[PDB]
Amino acid sequence: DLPPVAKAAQVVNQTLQLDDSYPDLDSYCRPGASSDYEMQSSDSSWAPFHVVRHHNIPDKVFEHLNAGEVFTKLGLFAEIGYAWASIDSSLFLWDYTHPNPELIGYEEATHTITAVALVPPKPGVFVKTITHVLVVATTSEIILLGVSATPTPSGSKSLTLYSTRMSVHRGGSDVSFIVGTKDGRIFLGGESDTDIHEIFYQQEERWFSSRCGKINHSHPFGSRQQEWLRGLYVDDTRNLLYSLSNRSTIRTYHMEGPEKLTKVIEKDKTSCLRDFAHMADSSPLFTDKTNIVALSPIPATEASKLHLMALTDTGCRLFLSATSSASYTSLAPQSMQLQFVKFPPRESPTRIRTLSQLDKTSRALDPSALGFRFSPGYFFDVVRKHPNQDMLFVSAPDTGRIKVTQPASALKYFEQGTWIELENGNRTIEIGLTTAPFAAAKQPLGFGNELAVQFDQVPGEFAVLTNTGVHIVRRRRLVDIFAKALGNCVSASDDALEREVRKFINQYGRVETIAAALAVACGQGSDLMDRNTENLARAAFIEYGGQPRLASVRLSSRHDALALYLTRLVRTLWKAKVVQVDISSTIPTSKLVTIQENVERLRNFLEANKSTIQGLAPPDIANQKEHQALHALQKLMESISEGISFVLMLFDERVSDIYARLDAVSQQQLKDLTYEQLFSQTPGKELAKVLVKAIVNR
Amino acid sequence: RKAKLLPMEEALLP
Repeated sequence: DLPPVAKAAQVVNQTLQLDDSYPDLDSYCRPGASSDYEMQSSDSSWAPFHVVRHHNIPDKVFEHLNAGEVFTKLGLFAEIGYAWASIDSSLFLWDYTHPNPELIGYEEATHTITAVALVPPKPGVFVKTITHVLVVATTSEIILLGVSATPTPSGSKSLTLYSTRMSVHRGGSDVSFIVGTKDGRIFLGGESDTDIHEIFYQQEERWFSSRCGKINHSHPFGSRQQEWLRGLYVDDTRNLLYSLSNRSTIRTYHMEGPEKLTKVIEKDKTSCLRDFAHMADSSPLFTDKTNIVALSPIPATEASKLHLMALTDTGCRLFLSATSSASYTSLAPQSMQLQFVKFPPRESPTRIRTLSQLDKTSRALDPSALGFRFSPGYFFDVVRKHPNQDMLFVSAPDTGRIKVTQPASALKYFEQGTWIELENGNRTIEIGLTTAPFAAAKQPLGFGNELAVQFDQVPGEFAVLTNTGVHIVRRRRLVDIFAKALGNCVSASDDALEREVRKFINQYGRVETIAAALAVACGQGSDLMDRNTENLARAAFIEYGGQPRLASVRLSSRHDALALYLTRLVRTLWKAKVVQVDISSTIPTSKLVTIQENVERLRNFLEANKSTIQGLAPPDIANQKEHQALHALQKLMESISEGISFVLMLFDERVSDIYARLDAVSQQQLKDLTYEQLFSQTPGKELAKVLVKAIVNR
Repeated sequence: RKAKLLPMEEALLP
């Protein structure tokens, strides 16, 4: 009744939903606490992160820095691969990915530079080629410069600066923190007070208004005690702005309009401590003596309730929710509460490899000087136990264990962690993301599924700026770990592989492990011996793939692995519309090519092992449906490749011309045609037969 | 080398 490709498409749809059901952050960080870690040596194949390269500071910057009379400062523009150094009233930018960079000097400023930042531009203000705005704050004024960071053949942005005539006198309040919103709004704060200012600017000059203005959103008056800021933090997904003070007070501001900023929550350390005392597990790691050293916003795409992470100097990660009083009039929250605490790990870093209650007393992250969190939870902590050498603790969610955990009430914040040592003299200054922000889905459920996006977006990379250079740290995927582990099994027994494979099964489950073997066998991870590793991966896919059984049948883990891998290769395509009407393609052509290559390499792998892989060759009811299921998947693969080739052929011509000379029903059918329908449904095949028949006649 | 600052005329439209 139902043909092969339609049967296989059913498996894809159900697999997509399974990946998009990956637990949301609120679900495994429920009210309570956790100390769950599996620590890995930094030199281990199971390390969750590792250093890939380093970039020294140019010698000319050292000449200027040691020529500093009063004040110097370093910072990162990780979004574009640039770093900067300010010396008194002079500023120098450079591309740290370049082996011998030239210094972009800017010395117009008259007074000491106190802060520098790279923010998005205000729309409809600048020429489209202006990609960013450079904000330069001195003790006398703030200066805006246009920036064009266009990519080069080498892979590092070319940076050119534009004057703007946009500037405003600073005033009496120091500026040490500058942050920008998605829409180009510029907010300022510093070490004089807790006030937050905003810089406005517009293209047109008016007789009653200048091109650039500044206002204090805090409207202070009367008696005020000493207190200033340690940082500013933006969350565009909620239109919120957070400030952290030197007294560890957390203030939340809501952008109720394009020019408004309203303080809506103020939560001091006492309030946090009161929440903490009402929790089941209190700890001497968080007291009135403890300082909060950093905040990190959590976007609404990642979690509904948990808005914010706060890091203590003892290494505790405080996760705070925020809630509005009502459900309708963005809606501003009015309350903030400490809900969940992740306590520090216990293992300390060691030169030599060392050998179930809540651990709420570890000092391993004491003192924590700097801290950063990146979605879906990558955590960097600069531990400064000694005044000369920083130690870097880096951890990630145990995505494999979180995905397999059952039932939902057993979910905990499992983590994989490691210690990265920086050499003597390296003082960490800043850590920034160099790749695109992580997102496996558009809502909390499914958002954190690292496994699903292993082959759709490169692994996250992070630039660690120190006083001596920039270190690149890269997140490692399951396939990276699996390939590395197998690389160590090349010179060992039949039982050596089985032992290493069992480690993966116990953490990730059998299907995910066999899917990783299939991926490695198909060359995934090789963008980083390699024939033997891929042959070992093939051996693991065959030997440990399981078999089909009567419970309606339960197909082998080998089959589910093939369906899982294939689904993840096309997840960006399946439910997407083929075209966007001047008609164009929803998916960029370059992305369609790589997807097709991946599908074809998978097909090539199955053909070259049609005789050795169980189920491919024809074979009692169990092995029968195993053969039918595997056959249907392979028919979907060739249909996927044909479908992609058809779309590429289509846009090589002039589709808008073809679309014009077309009937309405066929325009409408093409309007809402998805890749799924093209791959696995008759109306999609019949429509493709129309479009080709129109191209051939002209 | 002091960075060449191209003019405002190019920068902002229209």
